[PDB]
Amino acid sequence: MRVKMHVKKGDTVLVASGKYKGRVGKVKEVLPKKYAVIVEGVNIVKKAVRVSPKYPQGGFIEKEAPLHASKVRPICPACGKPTRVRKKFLENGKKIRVCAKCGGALD
Amino acid sequence: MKLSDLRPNPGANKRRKRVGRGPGSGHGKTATRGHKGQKSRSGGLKDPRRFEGGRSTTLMRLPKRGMQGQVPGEIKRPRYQGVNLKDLARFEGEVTPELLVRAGLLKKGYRLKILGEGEAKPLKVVAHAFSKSALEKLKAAGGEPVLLE
Amino acid sequence: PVYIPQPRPPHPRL
Amino acid sequence: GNELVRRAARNLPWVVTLAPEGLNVYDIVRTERLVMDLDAWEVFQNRIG
Amino acid sequence: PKMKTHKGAKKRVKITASGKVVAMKTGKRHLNWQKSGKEIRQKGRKFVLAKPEAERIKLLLPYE
RNA sequence: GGGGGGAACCUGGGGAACUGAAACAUCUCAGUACCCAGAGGAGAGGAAAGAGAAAUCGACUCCCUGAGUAGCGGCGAGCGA
RNA sequence: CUGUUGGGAAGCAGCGCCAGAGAGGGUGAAAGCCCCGUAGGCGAAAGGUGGGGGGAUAGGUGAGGGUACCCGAGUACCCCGUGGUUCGUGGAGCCAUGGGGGAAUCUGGGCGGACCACCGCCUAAGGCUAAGUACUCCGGGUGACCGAUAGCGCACCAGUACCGUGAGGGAAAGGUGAAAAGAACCCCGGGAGGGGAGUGAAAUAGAGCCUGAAACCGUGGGCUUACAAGCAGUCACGGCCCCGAGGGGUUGUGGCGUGCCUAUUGAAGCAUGAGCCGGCGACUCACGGUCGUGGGCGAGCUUAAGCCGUUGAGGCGGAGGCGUAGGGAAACCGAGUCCGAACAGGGCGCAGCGGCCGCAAAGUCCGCGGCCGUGGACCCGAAACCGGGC
RNA sequence: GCUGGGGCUAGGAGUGAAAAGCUAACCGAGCCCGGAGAUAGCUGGUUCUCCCCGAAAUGACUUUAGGGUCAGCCUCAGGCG
RNA sequence: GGAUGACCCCAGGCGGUAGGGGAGCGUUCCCGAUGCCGAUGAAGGCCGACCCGCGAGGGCGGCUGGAGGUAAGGGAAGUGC
RNA sequence: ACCCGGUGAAAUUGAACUGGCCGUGAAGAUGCGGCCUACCCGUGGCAGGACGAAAAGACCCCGUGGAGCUUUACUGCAGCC
Ligand SMILES: [Mg+2]
Ligand SMILES: [Mg+2]
Ligand SMILES: [Mg+2]
Ligand SMILES: [Mg+2]
Ligand SMILES: [Mg+2]
Ligand SMILES: [Mg+2]
Ligand SMILES: [Mg+2]
Ligand SMILES: [Mg+2]
Ligand SMILES: [Mg+2]
Ligand SMILES: [Mg+2]
Ligand SMILES: [Mg+2]
Ligand SMILES: [Mg+2]
Ligand SMILES: [Mg+2]
Ligand SMILES: [Mg+2]
Ligand SMILES: [Mg+2]
Ligand SMILES: [Mg+2]
Ligand SMILES: [Mg+2]
Ligand SMILES: [Mg+2]
Ligand SMILES: [Mg+2]
Ligand SMILES: [Mg+2]
Ligand SMILES: [Mg+2]
Ligand SMILES: [Mg+2]
Ligand SMILES: [Mg+2]
Ligand SMILES: [Mg+2]
Ligand SMILES: [Mg+2]
Ligand SMILES: [Mg+2]
Ligand SMILES: [Mg+2]
Ligand SMILES: [Mg+2]
Ligand SMILES: [Mg+2]
Ligand SMILES: [Mg+2]
Ligand SMILES: [Mg+2]
Ligand SMILES: [Mg+2]
Ligand SMILES: [Mg+2]
Ligand SMILES: [Mg+2]
Ligand SMILES: [Mg+2]
Ligand SMILES: [Mg+2]
Ligand SMILES: [Mg+2]
Ligand SMILES: [Mg+2]
Ligand SMILES: [Mg+2]
Ligand SMILES: [Mg+2]
Ligand SMILES: [Mg+2]
Ligand SMILES: [Mg+2]
Ligand SMILES: [Mg+2]
Ligand SMILES: [Mg+2]
Ligand SMILES: [Mg+2]
Ligand SMILES: [Mg+2]
Ligand SMILES: [Mg+2]
Ligand SMILES: [Mg+2]
Ligand SMILES: [Mg+2]
Ligand SMILES: [Mg+2]
Ligand SMILES: [Mg+2]
Ligand SMILES: [Mg+2]
Ligand SMILES: [Mg+2]
Ligand SMILES: [Mg+2]
Ligand SMILES: [Mg+2]
Ligand SMILES: [Mg+2]
Ligand SMILES: [Mg+2]
Ligand SMILES: [Mg+2]
Ligand SMILES: [Mg+2]
Ligand SMILES: [Mg+2]
Ligand SMILES: [Mg+2]
Ligand SMILES: [Mg+2]
Ligand SMILES: [Mg+2]
Ligand SMILES: [Mg+2]
Ligand SMILES: [Mg+2]
Ligand SMILES: [Mg+2]
Ligand SMILES: [Mg+2]
Ligand SMILES: [Mg+2]
Ligand SMILES: [Mg+2]
Ligand SMILES: [Mg+2]
Ligand SMILES: [Mg+2]
Ligand SMILES: [Mg+2]
Ligand SMILES: [Mg+2]
Ligand SMILES: [Mg+2]
Ligand SMILES: [Mg+2]
Ligand SMILES: [Mg+2]
Ligand SMILES: [Mg+2]
Ligand SMILES: [Mg+2]
Ligand SMILES: [Mg+2]
Ligand SMILES: [Mg+2]
Ligand SMILES: [Mg+2]
Ligand SMILES: [Mg+2]
Ligand SMILES: [Mg+2]
Ligand SMILES: [Mg+2]
Ligand SMILES: [Mg+2]
Ligand SMILES: [Mg+2]
Ligand SMILES: [Mg+2]
Ligand SMILES: [Mg+2]
Ligand SMILES: [Mg+2]
Ligand SMILES: [Mg+2]
Ligand SMILES: [Mg+2]
Ligand SMILES: [Mg+2]
Ligand SMILES: [Mg+2]
Ligand SMILES: [Mg+2]
Ligand SMILES: [Mg+2]
Ligand SMILES: [Mg+2]
Ligand SMILES: [Mg+2]
Ligand SMILES: [Mg+2]
Ligand SMILES: [Mg+2]
Ligand SMILES: [Mg+2]
Ligand SMILES: [Mg+2]
Ligand SMILES: [Mg+2]
Ligand SMILES: [Mg+2]
Ligand SMILES: [Mg+2]
Ligand SMILES: [Mg+2]
Ligand SMILES: [Mg+2]
Ligand SMILES: [Mg+2]
Ligand SMILES: [Mg+2]
Ligand SMILES: [Mg+2]
Ligand SMILES: [Mg+2]
Ligand SMILES: [Mg+2]
Ligand SMILES: [Mg+2]
Ligand SMILES: [Mg+2]
Ligand SMILES: [Mg+2]
Ligand SMILES: [Mg+2]
Ligand SMILES: [Mg+2]
Ligand SMILES: [Mg+2]
Ligand SMILES: [Mg+2]
Ligand SMILES: [Mg+2]
Ligand SMILES: [Mg+2]
Ligand SMILES: [Mg+2]
Ligand SMILES: [Mg+2]
Ligand SMILES: [Mg+2]
Ligand SMILES: [Mg+2]
Ligand SMILES: [Mg+2]
Ligand SMILES: [Mg+2]
Ligand SMILES: [Mg+2]
Ligand SMILES: [Mg+2]
Ligand SMILES: [Mg+2]
Ligand SMILES: [Mg+2]
Ligand SMILES: [Mg+2]
Ligand SMILES: [Mg+2]
Ligand SMILES: [Mg+2]
Ligand SMILES: [Mg+2]
Ligand SMILES: [Mg+2]
Ligand SMILES: [Mg+2]
Ligand SMILES: [Mg+2]
Ligand SMILES: [Mg+2]
Ligand SMILES: [Mg+2]
Ligand SMILES: [Mg+2]
Ligand SMILES: [Mg+2]
Ligand SMILES: [Mg+2]
Ligand SMILES: [Mg+2]
Ligand SMILES: [Mg+2]
Ligand SMILES: [Mg+2]
Ligand SMILES: [Mg+2]
Ligand SMILES: [Mg+2]
Ligand SMILES: [Mg+2]
Ligand SMILES: [Mg+2]
Ligand SMILES: [Mg+2]
Ligand SMILES: [Mg+2]
Ligand SMILES: [Mg+2]
Ligand SMILES: [Mg+2]
Ligand SMILES: [Mg+2]
Ligand SMILES: [Mg+2]
Ligand SMILES: [Mg+2]
Ligand SMILES: [Mg+2]
Ligand SMILES: [Mg+2]
Ligand SMILES: [Mg+2]
Ligand SMILES: [Mg+2]
Ligand SMILES: [Mg+2]
Ligand SMILES: [Mg+2]
Ligand SMILES: [Mg+2]
Ligand SMILES: [Mg+2]
Ligand SMILES: [Mg+2]
Ligand SMILES: [Mg+2]
Ligand SMILES: [Mg+2]
Ligand SMILES: [Mg+2]
Ligand SMILES: [Mg+2]
Ligand SMILES: [Mg+2]
Ligand SMILES: [Mg+2]
Ligand SMILES: [Mg+2]
Ligand SMILES: [Mg+2]
Ligand SMILES: [Mg+2]
Ligand SMILES: [Mg+2]
Ligand SMILES: [Mg+2]
Ligand SMILES: [Mg+2]
Ligand SMILES: [Mg+2]
Ligand SMILES: [Mg+2]
Ligand SMILES: [Mg+2]
Ligand SMILES: [Mg+2]
Ligand SMILES: [Mg+2]
Ligand SMILES: [Mg+2]
Ligand SMILES: [Mg+2]
Ligand SMILES: [Mg+2]
Ligand SMILES: [Mg+2]
Ligand SMILES: [Mg+2]
Ligand SMILES: [Mg+2]
Ligand SMILES: [Mg+2]
Ligand SMILES: [Mg+2]
Ligand SMILES: [Mg+2]
Ligand SMILES: [Mg+2]
Ligand SMILES: [Mg+2]
Ligand SMILES: [Mg+2]
Ligand SMILES: [Mg+2]
Ligand SMILES: [Mg+2]
Ligand SMILES: [Mg+2]
Ligand SMILES: [Mg+2]
Ligand SMILES: [Mg+2]
Ligand SMILES: [Mg+2]
Ligand SMILES: [Mg+2]
Ligand SMILES: [Mg+2]
Ligand SMILES: [Mg+2]
Ligand SMILES: [Mg+2]
Ligand SMILES: [Mg+2]
Ligand SMILES: [Mg+2]
Ligand SMILES: [Mg+2]
Ligand SMILES: [Mg+2]
Ligand SMILES: [Mg+2]
Ligand SMILES: [Mg+2]
Ligand SMILES: [Mg+2]
Ligand SMILES: [Mg+2]
Ligand SMILES: [Mg+2]
Ligand SMILES: [Mg+2]
Ligand SMILES: [Mg+2]
Ligand SMILES: [Mg+2]
Ligand SMILES: [Mg+2]
Ligand SMILES: [Mg+2]
Ligand SMILES: [Mg+2]
Ligand SMILES: [Mg+2]
Ligand SMILES: [Mg+2]
Ligand SMILES: [Mg+2]
Ligand SMILES: [Zn+2]
Repeated sequence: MRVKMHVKKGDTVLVASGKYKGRVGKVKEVLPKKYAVIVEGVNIVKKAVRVSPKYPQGGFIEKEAPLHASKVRPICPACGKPTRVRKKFLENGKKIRVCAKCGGALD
Repeated sequence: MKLSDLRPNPGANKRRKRVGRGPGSGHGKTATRGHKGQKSRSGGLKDPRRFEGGRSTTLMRLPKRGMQGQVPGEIKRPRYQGVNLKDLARFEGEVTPELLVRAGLLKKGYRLKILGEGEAKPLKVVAHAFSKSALEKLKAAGGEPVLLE
Repeated sequence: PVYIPQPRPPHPRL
Repeated sequence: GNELVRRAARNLPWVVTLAPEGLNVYDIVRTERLVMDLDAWEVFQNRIG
Repeated sequence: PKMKTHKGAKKRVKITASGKVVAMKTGKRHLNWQKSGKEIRQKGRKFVLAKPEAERIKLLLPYE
């Protein structure tokens, strides 16, 4: 039906494990099918590019590698801590993700 | 007493005999079967309880005897089972067939007959038959037989 | 292989 | 027999929960020490009479 | 499946209380005119099968 | 309204042989394998012209038991309420 | 949450916290608290179901007294030929029915094992009827189930490739790494392939990719061999090379020496099988029996199907079975019985250890083991027979 | 007479100027799938180690003779001594 | 002998096919296990002239390997070529 | 056919370090004994041996195996009376 992404494009997340543990950055892109996310400036890898149009002189380019979506915790826009997401039901009937440490919404 | 301590007594769980698993076993190769007979084959011999190699067997050369019965089968008649006095020694007051089924002495569906082996006791004994001996012992001891029918 | 060529007959040791 | 007490105790790695109608020897031997209701000791005493 | 009783055995043989196998003497179904009295008399009796044959037949009577 | 299909299961119409009987024909294998018709989510059966000895029971189906008993049988191998 | 090793922490250390949730799977290694979950709850406009709860409808229902009107016809019934039943012609009933004959309407008819009488049971020749039962194409749960020669034929684009006119037959083939970061660019080369550079913790992890055994092929080195007779080794001593009063490798001379398996009276045998290596490959299971054995209980022992509970908890259930008495074809009698006229003879039968309590035991239930019967029953192999199709 | 195209006849059956010839590269009874893991008293094969004992190739009977039943001979357990 | 494998002493037996019997090794799996061994390196591989065992085997060490393995005591079998 | 360049099979194969004679041996020995002979490895040729290869001997016997055929063998069935 859907792959459970606790994290969405655009919100600020903390990388909690691996060579980049501690880093903080915005979710640039969520790849559900692979259960992974790209975090800005995290998981930098060198990639060989053939000499061609768009890459004359060729060589290598810096690219941001995908991170297992489990290695990522959203930073709460209110209390500023990393946190698990809860589900709060508005009176409207809608449902938003809400931080657990404090109580703020993360949209 | 913990699980690591739970243990069958010596000799309660014997190991099995495995044939056809090598020369050291003493049971390998021919698998304790000898060489090359009907009996060595899979399927083996005919019923070694009856078959005698083709000749007339020692059971089938014996004569039959008595009525074997015929269709439509058994004839329903009253069946009697005996109970000796020495069996009744455990009861007091009265004895009936219905009471002796529960002791496990008289089968169900059989009629009660008391027999003479033992010592009679001053008891009320209700039963479908009595021995010549059981009657004499029972009277001479103060008991009361009650031939029902 | 699927097909067996027939073997030669024997010499008639009769 | 108390459902609430077996609820409270179930999740602990060191506690095997059991109703009295359920007392078997394997569970008794699996465990180091035994703890019973007076109500449950009544059932154990009944089933060995 | 459970064993069946051998019915030839049940019609020729009885298992005594201690487990001896008892049968009728053979030899006086017919041809009896020129036989002795000692002969028919004695052949009217039962006899106790030899041990090795008795134990074969007892295996044929599994529910006696 | 029918027609055709559906893995097994079900009922009906037909229906082998190897094999076993240490040969073989009655017997066995077996009303099995299989062919055909029909049916359905089940089918079959079913409300006594019953059982069978109890002066009893109370439709049918299915399980346990009765029982390898009663019996059947070149009274053989076996078959079997 | 933090620190620490590390490419990576979930490992280790320190201080905490949840639990009706410590089933399980993931995440860079080994995580209750990171992720997906789990316990516990919640949920349908629409379609399907609805055996439960409710309502409706169809439908249903008395006595005597008279009367003798009806009560299932090519039917019952008898006979001939068969089938079904445990019943194979048997004393052969019953149920069925192809052929002939052929009724009656309750004072009628059928049955209780030929037949007759008596006492009984039941009302044929129209139909329908849920539930408890079977099965598994299909969905889900769970394994003292498999783990790529296994498990389905198929983990993979398999009922395919391929074979066959056709019915039909019928494979092989999984795995880089945490992440493609899947090697820009340079060098030799037509390419293929390689050498550098670069990535990675690791590149004999480089895609002909995890581990990477063996047969088999090669390169390098140590010892050795061109006057020598050999199931190839073994024992001895000596030489050389290696490792540090010893050991390893090699083998020059001397001694001894008829492969393995199978089958056989007897094989090195010139009798069988095997090129060599890897993997697959043959005494089991169920029910019954018979001994033995470890226990439980013991003139007693034991439950089956089921029912309740559990959700890897157990209990109920005594129907029934084995045993407590044997003898006889049986009637029958019974510690006796059978043959017999017999009080005759004979056959088959009958009777714990201590100090009222204890040990033990008839027996029986369960476990285990050997062996037996029934099944394909230790595994592989016919030539054939039969059925339905092509 | 030979030959193309279109057709009919088949498994205990066809067809045969007759050879038991031919019926899809082996026909004294086609092929496939199934019964089926037919049956095989025959041949072959039967996988780790150590310790104790240790046979027989005879008799009787057998549509039996290279297979069996009983006995003889081996082994284990318990008893007697 | 000491006191019922606690080790010692003396004496004797110990060729072996069919076959009987005894005691053990190892493989897969279950309980032991919410445990314990494990990246300071699991299983598997390759060596070893070392240690234990009569033997089947088990250790230990080095290399390889890179994520599993599993004790004492028992339980069950698709268990050794 | 032979030599050089290119491509490159096969049945078979326990392993082999695979000689003669006279003996021996399961009765026809490269493999055992005693002698005799014999430096190491090939190439083109011949076919005496390797009881050479191939085909689980068709003959023959054995199996209470099979199939075709026959008849005044047995017992049935069709058909016909
Ligand atoms: Mg959601
Ligand atoms: Mg909404
Ligand atoms: Mg066992
Ligand atoms: Mg053993
Ligand atoms: Mg074993
Ligand atoms: Mg062995
Ligand atoms: Mg042996
Ligand atoms: Mg054998
Ligand atoms: Mg045997
Ligand atoms: Mg043999
Ligand atoms: Mg032999
Ligand atoms: Mg023999
Ligand atoms: Mg053999
Ligand atoms: Mg022989
Ligand atoms: Mg034999
Ligand atoms: Mg024998
Ligand atoms: Mg067979
Ligand atoms: Mg056989
Ligand atoms: Mg005979
Ligand atoms: Mg007679
Ligand atoms: Mg009888
Ligand atoms: Mg050939
Ligand atoms: Mg729990
Ligand atoms: Mg717990
Ligand atoms: Mg625990
Ligand atoms: Mg008979
Ligand atoms: Mg008798
Ligand atoms: Mg007579
Ligand atoms: Mg005379
Ligand atoms: Mg006289
Ligand atoms: Mg006379
Ligand atoms: Mg007389
Ligand atoms: Mg019985
Ligand atoms: Mg239809
Ligand atoms: Mg039918
Ligand atoms: Mg049918
Ligand atoms: Mg037919
Ligand atoms: Mg036939
Ligand atoms: Mg027949
Ligand atoms: Mg036949
Ligand atoms: Mg069969
Ligand atoms: Mg036969
Ligand atoms: Mg036969
Ligand atoms: Mg025959
Ligand atoms: Mg039949
Ligand atoms: Mg249909
Ligand atoms: Mg249903
Ligand atoms: Mg129904
Ligand atoms: Mg009906
Ligand atoms: Mg009616
Ligand atoms: Mg029969
Ligand atoms: Mg039948
Ligand atoms: Mg670091
Ligand atoms: Mg950390
Ligand atoms: Mg800690
Ligand atoms: Mg867990
Ligand atoms: Mg749980
Ligand atoms: Mg851990
Ligand atoms: Mg783990
Ligand atoms: Mg976890
Ligand atoms: Mg986990
Ligand atoms: Mg729930
Ligand atoms: Mg839930
Ligand atoms: Mg009238
Ligand atoms: Mg009739
Ligand atoms: Mg009949
Ligand atoms: Mg009949
Ligand atoms: Mg008949
Ligand atoms: Mg009769
Ligand atoms: Mg009849
Ligand atoms: Mg009639
Ligand atoms: Mg009739
Ligand atoms: Mg009729
Ligand atoms: Mg009347
Ligand atoms: Mg009448
Ligand atoms: Mg009638
Ligand atoms: Mg009746
Ligand atoms: Mg009548
Ligand atoms: Mg009736
Ligand atoms: Mg009527
Ligand atoms: Mg009616
Ligand atoms: Mg119906
Ligand atoms: Mg029903
Ligand atoms: Mg469906
Ligand atoms: Mg399923
Ligand atoms: Mg499934
Ligand atoms: Mg696994
Ligand atoms: Mg594979
Ligand atoms: Mg496969
Ligand atoms: Mg593999
Ligand atoms: Mg395998
Ligand atoms: Mg496998
Ligand atoms: Mg495959
Ligand atoms: Mg599939
Ligand atoms: Mg393909
Ligand atoms: Mg083709
Ligand atoms: Mg084609
Ligand atoms: Mg197929
Ligand atoms: Mg991978
Ligand atoms: Mg991958
Ligand atoms: Mg990694
Ligand atoms: Mg160039
Ligand atoms: Mg290149
Ligand atoms: Mg290069
Ligand atoms: Mg390169
Ligand atoms: Mg490292
Ligand atoms: Mg490597
Ligand atoms: Mg690697
Ligand atoms: Mg890997
Ligand atoms: Mg590799
Ligand atoms: Mg390689
Ligand atoms: Mg070299
Ligand atoms: Mg010289
Ligand atoms: Mg020299
Ligand atoms: Mg030599
Ligand atoms: Mg010397
Ligand atoms: Mg040296
Ligand atoms: Mg030396
Ligand atoms: Mg030498
Ligand atoms: Mg060998
Ligand atoms: Mg031979
Ligand atoms: Mg020979
Ligand atoms: Mg030789
Ligand atoms: Mg040779
Ligand atoms: Mg040879
Ligand atoms: Mg031979
Ligand atoms: Mg061989
Ligand atoms: Mg070959
Ligand atoms: Mg080789
Ligand atoms: Mg091999
Ligand atoms: Mg066995
Ligand atoms: Mg047993
Ligand atoms: Mg037992
Ligand atoms: Mg008990
Ligand atoms: Mg006791
Ligand atoms: Mg009980
Ligand atoms: Mg007497
Ligand atoms: Mg008399
Ligand atoms: Mg006496
Ligand atoms: Mg006992
Ligand atoms: Mg036995
Ligand atoms: Mg079978
Ligand atoms: Mg079998
Ligand atoms: Mg067996
Ligand atoms: Mg076969
Ligand atoms: Mg025939
Ligand atoms: Mg035929
Ligand atoms: Mg046919
Ligand atoms: Mg046909
Ligand atoms: Mg023309
Ligand atoms: Mg033409
Ligand atoms: Mg044409
Ligand atoms: Mg024609
Ligand atoms: Mg035709
Ligand atoms: Mg036609
Ligand atoms: Mg046709
Ligand atoms: Mg034919
Ligand atoms: Mg035919
Ligand atoms: Mg014809
Ligand atoms: Mg012509
Ligand atoms: Mg064809
Ligand atoms: Mg042809
Ligand atoms: Mg043909
Ligand atoms: Mg078929
Ligand atoms: Mg069959
Ligand atoms: Mg079979
Ligand atoms: Mg046969
Ligand atoms: Mg000896
Ligand atoms: Mg002899
Ligand atoms: Mg003969
Ligand atoms: Mg002879
Ligand atoms: Mg024979
Ligand atoms: Mg014997
Ligand atoms: Mg003796
Ligand atoms: Mg003996
Ligand atoms: Mg000694
Ligand atoms: Mg020995
Ligand atoms: Mg073991
Ligand atoms: Mg566990
Ligand atoms: Mg640790
Ligand atoms: Mg590391
Ligand atoms: Mg290492
Ligand atoms: Mg292991
Ligand atoms: Mg493993
Ligand atoms: Mg080792
Ligand atoms: Mg290792
Ligand atoms: Mg793991
Ligand atoms: Mg384990
Ligand atoms: Mg263990
Ligand atoms: Mg245990
Ligand atoms: Mg196996
Ligand atoms: Mg030249
Ligand atoms: Mg050339
Ligand atoms: Mg080429
Ligand atoms: Mg080749
Ligand atoms: Mg050599
Ligand atoms: Mg030479
Ligand atoms: Mg000679
Ligand atoms: Mg000579
Ligand atoms: Mg010679
Ligand atoms: Mg020579
Ligand atoms: Mg030699
Ligand atoms: Mg010699
Ligand atoms: Mg020589
Ligand atoms: Mg010589
Ligand atoms: Mg010479
Ligand atoms: Mg040459
Ligand atoms: Mg030559
Ligand atoms: Mg030659
Ligand atoms: Mg020649
Ligand atoms: Mg040859
Ligand atoms: Mg053959
Ligand atoms: Mg031959
Ligand atoms: Mg031949
Ligand atoms: Mg001959
Ligand atoms: Mg012949
Ligand atoms: Mg004959
Ligand atoms: Mg014969
Ligand atoms: Mg014949
Ligand atoms: Mg034929
Ligand atoms: Mg024939
Ligand atoms: Mg006609
Ligand atoms: Zn917050």
